[PDB]
Amino acid sequence: SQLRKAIGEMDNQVSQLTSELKFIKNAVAGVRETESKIYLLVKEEKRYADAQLSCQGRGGTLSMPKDEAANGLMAAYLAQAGLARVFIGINDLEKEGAFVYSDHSPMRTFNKWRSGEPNNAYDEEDCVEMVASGGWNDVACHTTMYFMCEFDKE
Amino acid sequence: SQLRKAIGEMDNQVSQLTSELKFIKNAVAGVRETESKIYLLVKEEKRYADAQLSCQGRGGTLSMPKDEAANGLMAAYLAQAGLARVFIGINDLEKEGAFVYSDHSPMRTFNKWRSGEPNNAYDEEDCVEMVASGGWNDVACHTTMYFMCEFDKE
Amino acid sequence: QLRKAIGEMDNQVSQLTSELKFIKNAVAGVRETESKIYLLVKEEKRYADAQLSCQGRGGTLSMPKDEAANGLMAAYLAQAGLARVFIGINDLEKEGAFVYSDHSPMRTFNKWRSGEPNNAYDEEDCVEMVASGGWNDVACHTTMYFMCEFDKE
Ligand SMILES: [Ca+2]
Ligand SMILES: [Ca+2]
Ligand SMILES: [Ca+2]
Ligand SMILES: [Ca+2]
Ligand SMILES: [Ca+2]
Ligand SMILES: [Ca+2]
Ligand SMILES: [Ca+2]
Ligand SMILES: [Ca+2]
Ligand SMILES: [Ca+2]
Ligand SMILES: [Cl-]
Repeated sequence: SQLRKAIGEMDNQVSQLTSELKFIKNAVAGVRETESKIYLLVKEEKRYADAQLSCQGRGGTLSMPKDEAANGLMAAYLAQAGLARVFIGINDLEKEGAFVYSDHSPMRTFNKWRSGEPNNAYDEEDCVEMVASGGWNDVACHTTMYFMCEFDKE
Repeated sequence: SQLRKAIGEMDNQVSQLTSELKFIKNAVAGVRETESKIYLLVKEEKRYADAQLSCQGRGGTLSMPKDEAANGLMAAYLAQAGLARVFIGINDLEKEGAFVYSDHSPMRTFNKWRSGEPNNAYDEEDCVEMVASGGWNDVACHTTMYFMCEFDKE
Repeated sequence: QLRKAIGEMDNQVSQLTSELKFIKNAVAGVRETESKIYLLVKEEKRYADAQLSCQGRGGTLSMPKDEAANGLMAAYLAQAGLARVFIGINDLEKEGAFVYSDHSPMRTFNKWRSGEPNNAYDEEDCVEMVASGGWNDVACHTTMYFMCEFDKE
């Protein structure tokens, strides 16, 4: 009816917001999302401690590739941005050789360590980076680089 | 019934956009918001004149802490972002010692001047910075640093 | 009662539109005409990679086909403090015959800088825009920032 004219504009209005929001989310912010989690590449060079705080400030933590799918998405995300490396949510700060995720959940069978890694170079590497290939590498926590945050859609 | 379905689907859609828009504002853009104002930290080093112009171009002005609540929000904002200092919307450009806000409104009883400030060091300091503590300090206007914009929701 | 609910839904939608407007303009710093949206991507890439990146977001390298579009892009560049960016013009497949990223032919309107295009050393088949807004042909293997254009359709 006559309200449908006003309402009909609203179907278009709501539809328009959906399209533009998609644009902002994808084309502008360049964010990645699965069915349960959202991933965000933050292009600010920080050390591991500051990177984790930044992720927590946004309501998440450093990305935690616990399976093949998550790691692959993160790798593709890295590739398209033309980045060589980012911090991720893996470390062995609390006990050398004993790696855990940022949520303190234990490391498991799945991993993407590059050959020879983790090697704890110079006995000063307790944090983990992901390279464009998707592989993992332990590095010094005082190292400065970009990082990626993970958000649970809960 | 189909009309009830379409309406219910549009309702979920509107709810989804509300949630996604909220995520972008907080997790991605990292903006701070009260009931009347929005605050945006711009991480581009500029001089005071350019900072104000940039804020005006976005439809706002350099932040104006006119009460303790606003100053506290801005201070926490700086802290969480890991910044040491930012330009804010306070100056005494037109008359030495006569400080005004970016909207040309006069300085009042409330202030957060650090001890000894404003001191007009070397008679060359007519702009104002906020440090991580929340305190104010006058500095040279040709100084380059990050800045914070304020937007009126009406 | 139904008209009240409709009006209430209108306020919610208008509010969402307003907040979306704020993010798009005040934060992202995107530029927009009545038909197109422009986005400055600050990642140094070569022309082929820049174009691929633009299509990956659902658009293409900017195509200033009139004075208004070209002026907007220039102001965008000025505001971003950039000296140069890749844009959607080239003569890769045929020398001297420049086309836009949509394969549309070159026309009367242009913003070539004085003396351009010169095809310097026979290795310049792509186009950059400088801060003034002028165009200059350059080598496609050059690496620089670029600007993407999106159709509101
Ligand atoms: Ca160690
Ligand atoms: Ca170690
Ligand atoms: Ca290593
Ligand atoms: Ca003075
Ligand atoms: Ca002074
Ligand atoms: Ca001072
Ligand atoms: Ca050629
Ligand atoms: Ca040529
Ligand atoms: Ca040339
Ligand atoms: Cl370390």
